[PDB]
Amino acid sequence: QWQEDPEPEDENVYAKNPDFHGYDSDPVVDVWNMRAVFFFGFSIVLVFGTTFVAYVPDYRMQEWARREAERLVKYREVNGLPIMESNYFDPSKIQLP
Amino acid sequence: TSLTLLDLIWLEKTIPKSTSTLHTNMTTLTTNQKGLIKLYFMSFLINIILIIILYSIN
Amino acid sequence: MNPITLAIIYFTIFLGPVITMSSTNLMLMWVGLEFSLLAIIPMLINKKNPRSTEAATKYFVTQATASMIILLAIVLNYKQLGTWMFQQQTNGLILNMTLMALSMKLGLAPFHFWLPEVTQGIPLHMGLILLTWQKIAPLSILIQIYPLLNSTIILMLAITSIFMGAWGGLNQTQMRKIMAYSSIAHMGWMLAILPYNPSLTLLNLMIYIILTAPMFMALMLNNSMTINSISLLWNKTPAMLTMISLMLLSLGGLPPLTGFLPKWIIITELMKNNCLIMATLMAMMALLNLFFYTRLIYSTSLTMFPTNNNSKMMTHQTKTKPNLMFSTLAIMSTMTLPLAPQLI
Amino acid sequence: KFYVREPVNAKPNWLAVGLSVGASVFMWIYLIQTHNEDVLEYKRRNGLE
Amino acid sequence: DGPEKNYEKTLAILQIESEKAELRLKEQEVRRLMRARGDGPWYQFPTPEKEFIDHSPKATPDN
Amino acid sequence: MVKRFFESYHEVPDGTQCHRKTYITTALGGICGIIGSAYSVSLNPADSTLEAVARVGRYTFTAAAIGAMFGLTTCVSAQVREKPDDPLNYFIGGCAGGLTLGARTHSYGTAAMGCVYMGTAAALFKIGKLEGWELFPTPKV
Amino acid sequence: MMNGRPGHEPLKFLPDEARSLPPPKLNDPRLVYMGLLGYCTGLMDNMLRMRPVMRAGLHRQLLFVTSFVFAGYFYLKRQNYLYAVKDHDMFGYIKLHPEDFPEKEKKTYAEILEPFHPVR
Amino acid sequence: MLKIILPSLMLLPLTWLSSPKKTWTNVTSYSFLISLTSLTLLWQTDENYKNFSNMFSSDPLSTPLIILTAWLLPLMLMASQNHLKKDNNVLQKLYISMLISLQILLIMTFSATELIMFYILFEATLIPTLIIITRWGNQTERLNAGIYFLFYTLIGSIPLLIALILIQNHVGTLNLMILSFTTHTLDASWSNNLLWLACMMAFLIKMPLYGVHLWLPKAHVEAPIAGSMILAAILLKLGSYGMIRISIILDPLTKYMAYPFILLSLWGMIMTSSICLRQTDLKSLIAYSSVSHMALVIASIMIQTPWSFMGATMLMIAHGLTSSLLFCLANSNYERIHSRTMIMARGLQMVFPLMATWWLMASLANLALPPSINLMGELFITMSLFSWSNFTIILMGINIIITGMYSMYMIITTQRGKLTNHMINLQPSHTRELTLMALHMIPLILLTTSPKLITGLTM
Amino acid sequence: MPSTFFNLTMAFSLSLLGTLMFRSHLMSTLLCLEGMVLSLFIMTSVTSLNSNSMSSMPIPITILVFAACEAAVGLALLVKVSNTYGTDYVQNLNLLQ
Amino acid sequence: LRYGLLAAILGDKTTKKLHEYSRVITVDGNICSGKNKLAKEIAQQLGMKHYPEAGIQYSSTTTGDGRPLDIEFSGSCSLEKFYDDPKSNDGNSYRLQSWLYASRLLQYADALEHLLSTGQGVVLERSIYSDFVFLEAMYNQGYIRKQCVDHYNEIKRLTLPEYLPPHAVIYIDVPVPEVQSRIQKKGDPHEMKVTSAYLQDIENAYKKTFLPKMSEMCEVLVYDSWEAEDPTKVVEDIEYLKYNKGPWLKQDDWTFHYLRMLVQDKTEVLNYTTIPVYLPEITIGAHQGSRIYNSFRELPGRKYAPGYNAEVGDKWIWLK
Amino acid sequence: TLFQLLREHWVHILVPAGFVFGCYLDRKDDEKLTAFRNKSMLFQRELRPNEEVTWK
Amino acid sequence: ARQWQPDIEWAEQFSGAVMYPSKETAHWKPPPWNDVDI
Amino acid sequence: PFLDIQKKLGISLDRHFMFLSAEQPYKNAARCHAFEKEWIECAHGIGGTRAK
Ligand SMILES: Nc1nc2c(ncn2[C@H]2C[C@H](O)[C@@H](COP(=O)(O)OP(=O)(O)OP(=O)(O)O)O2)c(=O)[nH]1
Ligand SMILES: [Mg+2]
Repeated sequence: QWQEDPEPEDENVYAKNPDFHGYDSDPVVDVWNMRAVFFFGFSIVLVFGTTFVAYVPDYRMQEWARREAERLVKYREVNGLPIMESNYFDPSKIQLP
Repeated sequence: TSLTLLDLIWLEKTIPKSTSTLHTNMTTLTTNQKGLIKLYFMSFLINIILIIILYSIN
Repeated sequence: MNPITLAIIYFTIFLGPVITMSSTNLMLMWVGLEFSLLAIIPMLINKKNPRSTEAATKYFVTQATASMIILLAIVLNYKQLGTWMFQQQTNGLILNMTLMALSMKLGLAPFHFWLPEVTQGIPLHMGLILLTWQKIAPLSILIQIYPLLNSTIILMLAITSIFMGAWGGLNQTQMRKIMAYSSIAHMGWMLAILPYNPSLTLLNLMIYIILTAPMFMALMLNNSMTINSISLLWNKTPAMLTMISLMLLSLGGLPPLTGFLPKWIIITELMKNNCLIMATLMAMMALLNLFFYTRLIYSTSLTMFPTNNNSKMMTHQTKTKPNLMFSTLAIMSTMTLPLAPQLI
Repeated sequence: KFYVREPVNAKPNWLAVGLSVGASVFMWIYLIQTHNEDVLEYKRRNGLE
Repeated sequence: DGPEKNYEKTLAILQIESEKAELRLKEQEVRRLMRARGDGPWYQFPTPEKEFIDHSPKATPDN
Repeated sequence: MVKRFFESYHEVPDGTQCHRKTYITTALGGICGIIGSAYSVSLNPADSTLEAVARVGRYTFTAAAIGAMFGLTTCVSAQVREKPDDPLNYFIGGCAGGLTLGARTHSYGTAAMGCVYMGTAAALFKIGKLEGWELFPTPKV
Repeated sequence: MMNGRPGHEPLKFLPDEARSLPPPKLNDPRLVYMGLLGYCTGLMDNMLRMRPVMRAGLHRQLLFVTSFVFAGYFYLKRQNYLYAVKDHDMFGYIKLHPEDFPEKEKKTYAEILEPFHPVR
Repeated sequence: MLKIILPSLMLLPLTWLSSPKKTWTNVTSYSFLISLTSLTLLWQTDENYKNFSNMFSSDPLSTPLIILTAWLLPLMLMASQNHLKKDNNVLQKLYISMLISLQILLIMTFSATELIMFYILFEATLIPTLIIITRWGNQTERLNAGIYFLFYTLIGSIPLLIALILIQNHVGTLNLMILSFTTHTLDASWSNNLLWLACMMAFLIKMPLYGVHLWLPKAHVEAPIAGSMILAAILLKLGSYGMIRISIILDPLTKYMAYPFILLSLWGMIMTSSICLRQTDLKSLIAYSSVSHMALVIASIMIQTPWSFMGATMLMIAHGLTSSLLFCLANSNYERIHSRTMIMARGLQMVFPLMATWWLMASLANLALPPSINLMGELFITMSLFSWSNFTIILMGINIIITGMYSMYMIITTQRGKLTNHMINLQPSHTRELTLMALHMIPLILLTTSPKLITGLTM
Repeated sequence: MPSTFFNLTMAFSLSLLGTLMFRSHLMSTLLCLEGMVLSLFIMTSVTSLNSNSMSSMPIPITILVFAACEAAVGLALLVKVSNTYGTDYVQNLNLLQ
Repeated sequence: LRYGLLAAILGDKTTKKLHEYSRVITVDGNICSGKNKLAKEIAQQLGMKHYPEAGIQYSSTTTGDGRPLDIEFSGSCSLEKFYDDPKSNDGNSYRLQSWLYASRLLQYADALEHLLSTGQGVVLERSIYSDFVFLEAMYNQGYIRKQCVDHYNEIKRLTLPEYLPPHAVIYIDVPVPEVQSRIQKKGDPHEMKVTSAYLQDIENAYKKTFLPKMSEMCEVLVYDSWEAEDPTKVVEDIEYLKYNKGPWLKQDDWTFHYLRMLVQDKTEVLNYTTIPVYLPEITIGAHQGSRIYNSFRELPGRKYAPGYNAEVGDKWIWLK
Repeated sequence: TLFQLLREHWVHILVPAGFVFGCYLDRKDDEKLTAFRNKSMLFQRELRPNEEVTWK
Repeated sequence: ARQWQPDIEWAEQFSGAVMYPSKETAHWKPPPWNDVDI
Repeated sequence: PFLDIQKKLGISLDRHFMFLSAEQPYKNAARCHAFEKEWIECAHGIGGTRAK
């Protein structure tokens, strides 16, 4: 038989210390690691980032496009133009082959 | 059909391990020389004749 | 080996590439190639084992008959032109004689069969001076005559050297033989690029020298002969493990390390020179370099292999076999792909 | 006294340390005077200051 | 900052890379015509030197 | 005269001139088998010169068989489909050639390997000659 | 190419026109990368020679950073000269042959007819 | 962009120059600050795409991928902690260094003005994922899995290099907006067809569909949790960003070269959903689930509908967060029982009440919940493929039947049941693991709340 | 002259066929190598005599000195091979496989 | 500085160092034959260096800290465990014998380094030219196997003939009942437990294998126990020996310099005894080797290279 | 002011220092791409007299 | 519990003269480590 | 050359017997000396591709 160390048994970390939070087995480092990832990850990134995301203005130009669509539909119905022409580019501007 | 026959055994037999078997067969047919310099120099003579024939057709 | 003949043999193996890269007389760089052959032979035999004399006479008979074929090419240049230097209006037979002889001394794949057997019988610090420094000089005359080289024989030599450097390393599990085969694939690359841009031949030569020379110094550092002997590195010297891993995968040629950049610039100049499917075949058959290098990297630094009980004295004793040149060419290889236009 | 066999690098080679530090100091001084001389030479050569 | 910074920065990037396209295609065509004809500086393969011809009168009269 | 004899592959399209089409494809296979049998005899020698020339005859019989039936199957596939400008006749001719190579060496796995690999190579050669690709280009750039 | 260019001084590292080029700055990212390379050279050499990789060999790390920045500044000046003289030879050949490199008067998008390829 | 790239590059002396007690807390807190400073790319007040420099650009399709990279780095560094509670300090810092370097080059790959920079940092992923898998894998077959991953991706990526250098020497600069705007139509030529296959085969291997799907379950059952989360949640979809960005060169040829890849995609997703009905390994079941959810977006980018691209990008970030949460739950069960068989560990809801709730939410986002981005992306892909052909909806209907069956099969197998009582070592759920799946799921809930960020390139 | 030069080219092609095969000994191959030395001297001296380029008369003594010096190196190499073996033959050298 | 070629060309040649009072003596016998007392008296009388018998803990007290390390660091074998259970299922006998042979290989390297450095002679009890007799006595008693014998013969074929043989081989022969009487009179409770057949086997193996192997090539002087108790006659017969027949009379100064190059650094000395041959007696597994390396580096003095440990008190760590 | 606390809390500088260096190098790259400035036809405006640059 | 490491049967498959054997490569001796043949 | 050290140092070491029309001992001109002289002075820095 070759010289190998045996399989190390999975000891109960909750039997070692009761306030085991999943981090390194030093309990002060474990508790402050939990406080650091909760305050730096769940507190100031999810909530502040949700605030920054919800107060990004006119994302993908949607609010300005709705206001310019209201202004354009109001202008076309005031001056009597049809509400969308069939061709976008002008046939007088185009050069046919 | 789907687990054993297609994914485990035949897509594995066709895409990775067919090229693995082909390259294994190519390496066993390439690196199997007897170490004699006579056989090496006869192969050298044959490929020198090949370079001469390639020049004469080009 | 007294220091007098040590200094003269090292000065002659320095001198032969110097007169080869300096002179423009074709017989004068034949003379430099003969100095290269002459000064390599007692370094090959100086360990005095029975495999070393066999490798030395294999090297002598192959390199000496290649010296006679290139001397036929120089004498037929003297008949056809009356000068010595290869000029434009010469016959293609003499240039094919030159390319066949220089591929014999360089070790490309219709002539490669001496190179693993020559590298197997010799110690590692002769593989340092044979695998890098010896192959500067036949490459340098082949750089010097680059409009005259015929692209059909150049590309068939390139395809066969890429194919057999792919197909010689996977079966065979010794380190000196496996890096002779990987070197054969690397001169397949720097013989593929040769009539198109010789500055990239110089670039692939310089990258292959700074990628193979510290790797042979790392083999020299523990005298790791086999794949299991380099697998014992985690108990001999574990500190070099990620550097020899980065150098191994860079000699295979993965980004963001430097060995992709010869493949990238060879593919760049080859698709500028309109050669599509043959450079495609070269870059597709280049992956077996990563097959033997991924098996070798799983041996040395990604799986810890079984050691033995007598390696604990290798943990005990101090080691001074690291050199400064290993570390500076190691990191100058393994992190220079963001410096690649200045490396051109 | 800790090691029973005295190491080769127990004391630093002071000539090597001074040669390395003075070579880097001379090489930085040469680089900054080469860069200032090349900037002034390029400003003389292009005709625009 | 405003969208004008991103727009004019994008226009500077597009100008720089479009001129990079025209000089890379121009570099390929210049190198192709230089290897074809050799009129300019690049790709000039060397000739033997003019100086080492003996221009002294010789023993043979006509050579 | 060997190269201009071998350039009857492209001056007349497939679906015509089938006997000398099969003859030049058998001659290409015989040249490749002669140099492969010379490589095999010079690398791994037999115990007798009779066994070495039997190895030469077996190797050139295998290579002349795959060349002859590859050229004949792509010619009769051009006969059946009556289209010269496609790569699928070269695909099915390369698959029939690899099938006959694996039937000669008596293994159906390398018959399928030779079918897919030489069908890919034959379709690549036909697609290169259709789109004017250069195998060995002169340096121009 | 550059070996065959006329007016070439043989085996010259920096000719007189490299002084006519603007020299590179010390804040350039290639020299910043080479200073990082010299520090990584000292870290890797101390790691292999079994040293404290930050504390020990500070003079060797300083020589590595200084020699790496020195070689990189000199090679960067030479490579900037080589790419500038490639641009000069190309622009001179363009000025020599406008009938071999004509101006491409591209027609406008109203005049040309791109074929429309709908996906559905 | 450099305020996201360069402090992530300065996370390396944070790893290597701190105390070994404090590496995990400093690197996780500052990588959460990296994600907070990587929320800055959402300042699109116009359809002009953000180009910070000539090196790096920000795209509306690439920005939830770039927040998923910078958000996926602390979720990997949480999950590696009890995985590496017994290994020593320099291997722990090498794992953190390889994870951080993978994050740096994934950020730099997603910010690509130029497609050859994209190829350099696309093939730069192949080293550190192989370092994670073939050193810290816990079974025998990790060498074979690393060889499979490395060579599937390199035999895909070599003709991508061939076609990129050929396209560059044909037309000029490989900048993405330059080659978007100045380009021309491609002629129907067979060399252009081989150019199509050459430039698409790398992404066709990296997203698993049939023929070439087989490297993913080997490199997911032989991976660690950080390698499995990166290979299931952003590094698989790096090729999907490439498959999006390549197709603007060559859009006229996709409408007849598209059909075998949509065919292989749809029958591969039916057969891989059918594979997941009978699977022993839970990590392999989530791996073939990722194969089916990638065959969907293979069909979705092989069609060029804009509706397809929105359903594609929604499926990208929904599949990344859902498969990362499911693989983290599989690592939690592997941590408890030291095996990955679903059959040997049943009834876990009796001892884990809230881990049953996170199991329920992950597999009930895998089964595509309607306000979630999974059915939002799959319904938009269903809309686009029914616009492509009216007979295709029965295939994806059979797929959604068997994806409901494998998701609730995994719930009913490993969560509900009799509670196998031969395990003393079912220790209760860590605060690490519960907040790790909370920081997985609460971005999916907020992404459900605001789906304007995830609309992709094309509306 | 072209008959003499083409027969010297035939003598080199014959000695190429001689040194490119092995019958029983490495020494007959080295005799073929020295036949290449003699054939290249005769070819170089015939070329210099009929071209009358007497400034390149340093070249064939350099041919003789360098090629016979490497021939002498190979002759003592066969001395070291027979010293380390006791035999001499071509089939003896298969120990590097 | 260090002994390189640059130090060798200035005049550090060993022919000026070597004189008549510079010989390699090995003093040899069975178990408890007076070899350490005779070696101390030989080195005291001729002025040579008394290298002692290299044990399992030779290398820890030779290089590094100087303290003997623990049972699993420089051990994984015990002489007491071999004397308790010789037919071991753990393979203790090969681990003891191979660790002892590599330890006396390091002792022969340090003795050749000392002799070729300062010119003073050295003694070496139970050297590597006589270390094979313990393994072949183990094999003739049946404690190890035939493949173990061939692997140790491969290790000895790698490590022996690159070195030089000892000048003088003193053997103190003593009969097997007197070996048993002195090993009972010593009083060790585990070394008492050895068998008399092992001592008889190593004695007639010594008298039939080692002495024709060594008497035909170098100088061998034999002595009885009562004749080698008083050492003045022993050191005078050492001093008045001719030293003619031997392999030390044909090498030159650069051959001695290449021997010092092969001997002075230990990374080429100890490399050939840790070659990979995977016999299960000496094969340390990967987890056990990683645990012993990551407990070896946390020992004080062995964390870094020597002369570079700031936690112990190696000064000038800032600029070195 | 303790040496152990300073040695174990100097590592917190680097990623804010990387943030400051990244913002500085991004604003240095902002100075390079200014060849199009107040010249695009969407934003071609007459410059107000309190400023000499339209965007910074 | 532990990760898998190579054993004797994994280390001995790299220990031949060649990796992939054949009918003619089965007689290949492993070479000596000091490169000297007895 | 590759390393042009003869052109750099300005000293001819192998360059004075390079072609047939080099200088000869005791001024004895070779055959085709005028043809080689006119060939080099017609290829006087023209370049190889234009000179052929
Ligand atoms: N198995 C084994 N035991 C060895 C080997 N070399 C030495 N020993 C053991 C035998 C004894 O237990 C011890 C050597 O004791 P000595 O013969 O030196 O006796 P002691 O120390 O009393 O000194 P003395 O001979 O009276 O001067 O080491 C070896 O290679 N193998
Ligand atoms: Mg005694």
